[PDB]
Amino acid sequence: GVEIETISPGDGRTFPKKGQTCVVHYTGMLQNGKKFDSSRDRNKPFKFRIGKQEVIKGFEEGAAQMSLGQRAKLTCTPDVAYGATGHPGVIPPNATLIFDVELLNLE
Amino acid sequence: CQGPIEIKETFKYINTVVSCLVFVLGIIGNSTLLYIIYKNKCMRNGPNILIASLALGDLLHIVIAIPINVYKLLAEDWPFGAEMCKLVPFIQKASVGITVLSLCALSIDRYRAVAVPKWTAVEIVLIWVVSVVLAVPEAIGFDIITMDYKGSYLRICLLHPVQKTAFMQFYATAKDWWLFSFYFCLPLAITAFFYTLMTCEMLRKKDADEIKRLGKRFKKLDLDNSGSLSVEEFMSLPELQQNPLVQRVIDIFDTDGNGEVDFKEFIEGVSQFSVKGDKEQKLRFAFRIYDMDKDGYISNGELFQVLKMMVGNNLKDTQLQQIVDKTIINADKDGDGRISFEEFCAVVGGLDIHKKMVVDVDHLKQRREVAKTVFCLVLVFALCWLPLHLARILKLTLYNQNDPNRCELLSFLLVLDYIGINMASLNSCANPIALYLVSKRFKNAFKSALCCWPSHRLTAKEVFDNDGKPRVDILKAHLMKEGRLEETVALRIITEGASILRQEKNLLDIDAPVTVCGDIHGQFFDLMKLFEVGGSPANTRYLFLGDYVDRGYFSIECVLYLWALKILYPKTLFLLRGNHECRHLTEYFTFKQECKIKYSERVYDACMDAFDCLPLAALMNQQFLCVHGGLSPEINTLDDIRKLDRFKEPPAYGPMCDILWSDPLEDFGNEKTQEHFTHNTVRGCSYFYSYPAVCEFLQHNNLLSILRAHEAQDAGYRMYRKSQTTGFPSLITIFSAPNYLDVYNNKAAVLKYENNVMNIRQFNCSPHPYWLPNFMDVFTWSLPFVGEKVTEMLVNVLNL
Ligand SMILES: C=CC[C@@H]1/C=C(\C)C[C@H](C)C[C@H](OC)[C@H]2O[C@@](O)(C(=O)C(=O)N3CCCC[C@H]3C(=O)O[C@H](/C(C)=C/[C@@H]3CC[C@@H](O)[C@H](OC)C3)[C@H](C)[C@@H](O)CC1=O)[C@H](C)C[C@@H]2OC
Ligand SMILES: [Ca+2]
Ligand SMILES: [Ca+2]
Ligand SMILES: [Ca+2]
Ligand SMILES: [Ca+2]
Ligand SMILES: [Fe+3]
Ligand SMILES: [Zn+2]
Repeated sequence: GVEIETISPGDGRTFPKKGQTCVVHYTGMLQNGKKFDSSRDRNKPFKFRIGKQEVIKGFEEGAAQMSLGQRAKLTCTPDVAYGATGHPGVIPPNATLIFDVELLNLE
Repeated sequence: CQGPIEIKETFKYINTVVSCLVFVLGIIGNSTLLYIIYKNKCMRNGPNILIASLALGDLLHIVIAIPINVYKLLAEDWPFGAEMCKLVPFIQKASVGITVLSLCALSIDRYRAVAVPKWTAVEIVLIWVVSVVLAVPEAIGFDIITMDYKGSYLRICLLHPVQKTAFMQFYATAKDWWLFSFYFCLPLAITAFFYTLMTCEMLRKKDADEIKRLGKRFKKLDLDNSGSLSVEEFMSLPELQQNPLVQRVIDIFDTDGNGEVDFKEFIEGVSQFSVKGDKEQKLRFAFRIYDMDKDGYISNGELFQVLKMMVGNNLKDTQLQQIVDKTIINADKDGDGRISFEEFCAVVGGLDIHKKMVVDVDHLKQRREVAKTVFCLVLVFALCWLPLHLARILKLTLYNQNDPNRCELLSFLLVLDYIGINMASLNSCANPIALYLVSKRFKNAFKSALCCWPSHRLTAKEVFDNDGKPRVDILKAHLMKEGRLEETVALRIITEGASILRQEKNLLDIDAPVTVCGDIHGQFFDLMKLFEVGGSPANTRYLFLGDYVDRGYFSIECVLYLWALKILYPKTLFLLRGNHECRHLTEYFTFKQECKIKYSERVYDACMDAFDCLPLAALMNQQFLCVHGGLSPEINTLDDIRKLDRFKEPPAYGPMCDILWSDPLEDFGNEKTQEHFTHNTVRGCSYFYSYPAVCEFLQHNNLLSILRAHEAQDAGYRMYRKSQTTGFPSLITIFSAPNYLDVYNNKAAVLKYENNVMNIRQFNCSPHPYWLPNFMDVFTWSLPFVGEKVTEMLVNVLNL
């Protein structure tokens, strides 16, 4: 259950590939519009690698469908999110998440 | 004879001194034992609550029986009534009822595992009631009869030589046989029978095939066949070269610190991750991840270095440090600047992380330490009550008065009988002593509780001077450095300030000059940045248009500082109400979660009492109407607001909600229709108010313009269309939150009004400390990642 809505277009030619590192800014908010985390609060990007399950399967699938420079709104249903367990202290159980993510660079 | 005369006098002072040593040690040893159980949340357990039942049962015997038992010896008389006489043996024979039965329950409980929970509560109550029912016979028979010594009338408690019923007559004759049977034979048989069966069950299938299974892998992982696993050989698995915690876990496995892991060390570590592993030990492995030097305590610099590995470059060195000091300070219940395992429990007790540290193995082999105490407590009981029962048996079998040298035999017996009583009393003050010396877990807790008996919360004497006026410089500096206040003083600021708000009218009268400020939304470090722009609050009048909380992480500092500033300057600082000062929104947003983490739930309630007293609007120099939101369809004149009842949570509809939620239209000043009010789709309630609505309201009340807030602006202000009647901008929005939500990157503004001159002063964002989402600490933040990583390593090491 991954839904991608385009906010600002990118170059449309460059895509993340397996084995390399994605550098993104992300803004994670619940389905009700409440924000809980964002890298822009820290003024540094978030680095993760494709294919090594460093992030939840919902976030990884959306990032692979984004182009370099593209910024899009992602929907993370609980099946491709923390699910029934949630995350202690942040995410209520069975919560759907919305991520606003901008791809800056790929290595 | 002649023997008993000197023996009784010899033990008259010996018995009373021992009872004093029992009293002093018993009252402090047993009470501290209870204080440990409830303070430490890991110590609750199920086998550790029956031990607390032993201490409570013995404490009652110590505080009642022992003192009056001493006064029997010294006075040789009963200065008390008959009711007390039936209370002395009833409790003394009841306390040993709890002691005997608890040791039986403790023995059954430990064999249960090898073969406060809901089923624990029935055990405690059933033990106590059953014990008391069997102490009734003592209470029935004791009374003051049949002594008269040389004309002196003395009161002495004893068992009745003649009983009301024959059942008590049987009890009186075989009293020692009943004491020896139910209180000595019954526990020692049950405790030993289950321990003998426990040893046999543990011995069988202990090694089993599992140790053979892990041995197959251990040789395989040992490439050089040196009999021990090196760090380089652990790096040989491709799946572990990307795990950041492999170097830490190898440190736990390497017990002796020689840098390499042998077979015995390998087997011990895997046992800790079994499906049958208990809660208290899996939390200890997670504890040992952070504890680098294995000194039992997590330090400030060691917690940072561990986190720096897992975080990576996702955070700065300053930001990761800042949350570490806050985590240490909030979790340090001892003020020693470092975290112990008991404090580590209080943070992560309910996180259920232990349910993730699971692999497919068995044979925890940890039943040694916990069961040593149970067998030691039974050991202490057996060696204290053995001499007393042995004296009575000696009387029954070997004593005969017909023997010529009868006096010599009674001489040895009466010396031992007095000793047997003294040792029997020692068991009431011995159980805490044995626990402190046997079990490491109780030993560490006892050391902290007794021997050991910025993070500094400001005290009431410091924030207030002798006149009751808070000192802003002290409060500002402490709050700016992440400091907090005492729980009482936090309530004092909120309550004292709220009273000043309670006396002030719904519609304020504010005279020029004055500074108008918009939303703050918990941006405390942006709030001080506001004050130099507008001027010092002492000599500059400020008007805040609402929104003091939510959307930030320093909401409580904004509340405390403004309410503190309200008390010091009631007539030059004016606070108005925004839509976030209600129970509806703070439940939805983070203000409530902030109050729980930062001060308490009780401070949050105090805020809502003050948030109800906040004024709704102000009249600025008789030309400007100042309000958080905008106009209302149900308000046409200013006196309408004066009639409202503001001391309540705002309703979902009505004039008050329309004041605190209404927004101007997107095409304000260029509306396609002439409708005055339309439904507000953005907010979900209240109304949109258009340009015709504003101009009519201004003219009808002889007003010039309207100052509002509650809408984010890139420049911090927005000058709308100028009114045709006056040539002045009809509506002004002031937004004084720079870099709102840290994602907008906007500017903030404050409005200066003086000499009929309109001035806008802007300022940008300021650096502020970093809080994790929902104000959590790094232990809650990281343990879901620690528990996942160590499980990823262990499954890759074993299962392959
Ligand atoms: C210090 C050590 C911890 C280490 C922390 C960091 C490197 C800092 C990094 C910015 C995380 C943020 O810390 C401020 C914070 O980001 C959130 O707020 C968030 O917006 C979020 O959902 N993100 C972050 C962006 C990528 C998607 C997702 C995520 O993949 O997060 C991952 C995640 C939670 C995986 C879980 C782990 C538990 C498993 O059970 C579950 O398996 C299903 C999967 C994060 C990146 C982990 O890989 C790495 C860590 O946890 C989480 C709501 C909670 C998380 O803090 C934990
Ligand atoms: Ca080797
Ligand atoms: Ca070793
Ligand atoms: Ca240490
Ligand atoms: Ca401490
Ligand atoms: Fe606001
Ligand atoms: Zn508002």
